[PDB]
Amino acid sequence: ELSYLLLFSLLCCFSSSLFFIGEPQDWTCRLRQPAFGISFVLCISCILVKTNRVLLVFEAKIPTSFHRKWWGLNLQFLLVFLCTFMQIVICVIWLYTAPPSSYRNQELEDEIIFITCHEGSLMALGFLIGYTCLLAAICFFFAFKSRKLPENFNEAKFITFSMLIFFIVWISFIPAYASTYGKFVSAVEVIAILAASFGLLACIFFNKIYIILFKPSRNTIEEVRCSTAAHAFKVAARA
Amino acid sequence: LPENFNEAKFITFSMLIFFIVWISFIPAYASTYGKFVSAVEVIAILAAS
Amino acid sequence: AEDKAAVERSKMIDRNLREDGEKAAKEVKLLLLGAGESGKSTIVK
Amino acid sequence: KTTGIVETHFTFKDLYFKMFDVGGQRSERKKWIHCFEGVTAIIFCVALSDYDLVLAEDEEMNRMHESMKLFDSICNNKWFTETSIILFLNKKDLFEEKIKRSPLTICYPEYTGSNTYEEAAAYIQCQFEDLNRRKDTKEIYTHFTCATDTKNVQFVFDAVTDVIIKNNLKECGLY
Amino acid sequence: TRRTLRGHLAKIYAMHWGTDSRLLVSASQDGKLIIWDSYTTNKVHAIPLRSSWVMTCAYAPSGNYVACGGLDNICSIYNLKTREGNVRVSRELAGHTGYLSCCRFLDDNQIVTSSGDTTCALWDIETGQQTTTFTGHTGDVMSLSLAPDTRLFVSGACDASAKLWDVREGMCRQTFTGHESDINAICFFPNGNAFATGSDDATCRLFDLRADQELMTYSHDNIICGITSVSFSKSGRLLLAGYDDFNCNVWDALKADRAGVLAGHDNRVSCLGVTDDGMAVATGSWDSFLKIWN
Ligand SMILES: CCCCCCCC/C=C\CCCCCCCC(=O)OC[C@@H](COP(=O)(O)OCC[N+](C)(C)C)OC(=O)CCCCCCC/C=C/CCCCCCCC
Ligand SMILES: CCCCCCCC/C=C\CCCCCCCC(=O)O[C@H](COC(=O)CCCCCCC/C=C/CCCCCCCC)COP(=O)(O)OCC[N+](C)(C)C
Ligand SMILES: C[C@@H](NCCCc1cccc(C(F)(F)F)c1)c1cccc2ccccc12
Repeated sequence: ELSYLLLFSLLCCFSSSLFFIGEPQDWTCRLRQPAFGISFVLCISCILVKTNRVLLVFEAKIPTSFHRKWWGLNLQFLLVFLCTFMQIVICVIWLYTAPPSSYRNQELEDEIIFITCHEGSLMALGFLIGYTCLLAAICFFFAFKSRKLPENFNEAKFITFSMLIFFIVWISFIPAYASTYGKFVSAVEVIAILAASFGLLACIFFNKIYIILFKPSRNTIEEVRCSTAAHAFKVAARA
Repeated sequence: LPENFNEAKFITFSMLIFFIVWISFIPAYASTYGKFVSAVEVIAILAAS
Repeated sequence: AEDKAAVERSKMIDRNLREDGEKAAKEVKLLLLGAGESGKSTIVK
Repeated sequence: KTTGIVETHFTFKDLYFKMFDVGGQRSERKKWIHCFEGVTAIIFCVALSDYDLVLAEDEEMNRMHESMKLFDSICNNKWFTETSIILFLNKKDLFEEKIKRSPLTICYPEYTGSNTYEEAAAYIQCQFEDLNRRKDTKEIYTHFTCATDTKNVQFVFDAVTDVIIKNNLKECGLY
Repeated sequence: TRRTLRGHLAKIYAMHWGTDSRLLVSASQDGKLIIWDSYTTNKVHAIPLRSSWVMTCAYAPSGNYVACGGLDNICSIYNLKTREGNVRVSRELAGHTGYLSCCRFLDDNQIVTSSGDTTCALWDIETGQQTTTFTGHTGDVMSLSLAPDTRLFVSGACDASAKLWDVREGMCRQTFTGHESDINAICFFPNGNAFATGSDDATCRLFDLRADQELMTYSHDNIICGITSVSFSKSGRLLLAGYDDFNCNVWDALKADRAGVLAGHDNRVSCLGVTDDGMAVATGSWDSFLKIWN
């Protein structure tokens, strides 16, 4: 279920880059940034909730009193909603007070007219950036804590390498964003968004598709048993 | 091979990091003007090291 | 009066049963089968 | 003083175990076997010394061939679909001593191997572990033991922990 | 349903209505024994048990004693009466070989039990040694009910047969057949001249003592599960049966046609009973709930 939700949010993430191409308008400059912010926070939340469940399942060897309802199937979506609630409310408050707009800039250059979008309030954008970075940083710890889980349940190698690409790509573009202006800042934004989404999709899913469709082995339920048999040490038999 | 605390894996990790950093450096260098060329060229060195 | 006292008695009984069930839920129960005259006594020691 | 269910209690590494020895009931099993629906696992004991030289108060009823029948009946009950079995094969010293004189071919029709202890024990384990047909739901843990072996409690502990872990993955839908 | 009783935590195996048609008694596969109160759902007593393998329970006609039993092969009597304010074991009756599968109070000093040893017995609670032993069954006795005059009783065992004993002479006098599998329940007609059975063949039959014959069979083509409990209502017009498929059925004794159905349990029904005045029906199931229908 969380995989389906993550795939839907990632579909939203690629489609969110199509608002940065074409002539700016009043509503496009209002829908540019919140779309990507929410569509990426959703994926981060899905990853966090999934990892937190397997650990809680695996760290409950003693007969368990209540965590049974703590790892409920329906509460995962509630946790995801609680994680994205901050982004939702910040975007709503930002659009309420000082929404973006369209601007014809005649002061950057004498003989050229530039069409750009205003931001209304930079604080309301810094808050989104900080929240996304904080969740991405928490993903590092949640991947670190999950490194000792058995096979088919451990993904600590792929969570970190998808956040590293995101951080590197979005840090290396700071000088160009600060100094350069024109029609290429939008191209930089599109490239960064597209690269982050591609890295996430690849590093999360391309490893499994290969075992599922090709090398259809490690493919039955009579192997995943032996694989899950390592955390507690006795699964002994001859078969 | 776990010869020395899984040494053959961290080498692969570092090489991938190096390649990613410079591939990402290409477009950022290609779209920067003025005094920030040094800014975009120092960051890649620091990250790789 | 009598209904009230029965209410507190029932509440105390329910509390005791809840605690007993909570304590008993944390034990592993094993059924020891086996063929006749085959062992099942050394395992006990 | 009591007869019928017998109970033993012990602790190991912050766990509590309860063992029921209902083998002294001496009545029809089918009328009370369903009272144990909910046990974590079933511990089964088989003596390797019966492979031959001892039948049971009868003329053509091998003790091992009756233990196999009881294992087949128990492992495939309607009430024991999800409960795993811990199988103990005891008295291996006598088996090793008697292999050199009495081969294994007197018990089962086809091969054993080298008439060597290592090869006969593996074949007996394979034959005894093939009587289950619920392979998609339950699992079997086998551990050769003797009168001197003293590591049985850690085998039981680890098997119980593994059973508990896989049971929870199933509820959550993961496995 | 009119009242629902909660508080158990495991499967429920027995139940017996009180002689005042107000209080109950229930036994679950724990060490617990709760005395209920269907008028206002407040519990009265909760008795822990040494062995958590209870199979039957009974409530004394004097309202002062109860009984238990199970795979421990022992019947125990509890002093529910004034005993300084609590309950403690009065006597443990030993001597049976197999498990104990039914027990009924005759008086405050005599109790009849049936066991899986293919043997019933009549005990003496003051001494603890059985005074009469009823033998003749070749299978495990599963059910037992007493006549209104408490001078005759019947039994059913895992061999298809029913016997009519008398508590004084200690000898069987009549044997009734007709079933083709094990028999699980039995109870007398209110007049004491007939009884009904319930087997694993999904059929219920009626027998009469004077004619020594089988009168009617109550069955259907949509039932394959066996019966676990059988009870007559007052005047004998309505026969109540509890089945494995979560359901309870109401029959017509005279014409053998279904007249109702009871469906409120999510698990197998293991016990049911009707009050002395025929005012209510109680049902127990393999979950931890009880219900009262009216
Ligand atoms: C261009 C500018 C960009 C600036 C960023 C670049 C900075 C330099 C980058 C990196 C230095 C460290 C690289 C970390 C690589 C992770 C290695 C890895 O992948 O190992 C995988 C797993 C464990 O191994 P396993 O699962 O495969 O097998 C285990 C199976 N068993 C247990 C049986 C053996 O390791 C784990 O658990 C993961 C534990 C946590 C990982 C630590 C990551 C720390 C990241 C710091 C960067 C912060 C952003 C920079 C902010 C600056 C703002 C101005
Ligand atoms: C994970 C990473 C995801 C990112 C995707 C990477 C692929 C992107 C492909 C193309 C993006 C180009 C952006 C177009 C913007 C228009 C700018 C333009 O093309 O104009 C032209 C500029 O360009 C160029 O001559 C080329 C720019 C030089 C780049 C270095 C390339 C050689 C690299 C060494 C790095 C290490 C390589 C390692 C090999 C890896 C192989 C495995 C002319 O304009 P100018 O003279 O006024 O510029 C002046 C800019 N100043 C002031 C900085 C000079
Ligand atoms: C679409 C994109 N806005 C990028 C312009 C600000 C910026 C440009 C260049 C570098 C940096 C940063 F690396 F300093 F963050 C920020 C965006 C919208 C909403 C949330 C976001 C969260 C993280 C990253 C991008 C987010």
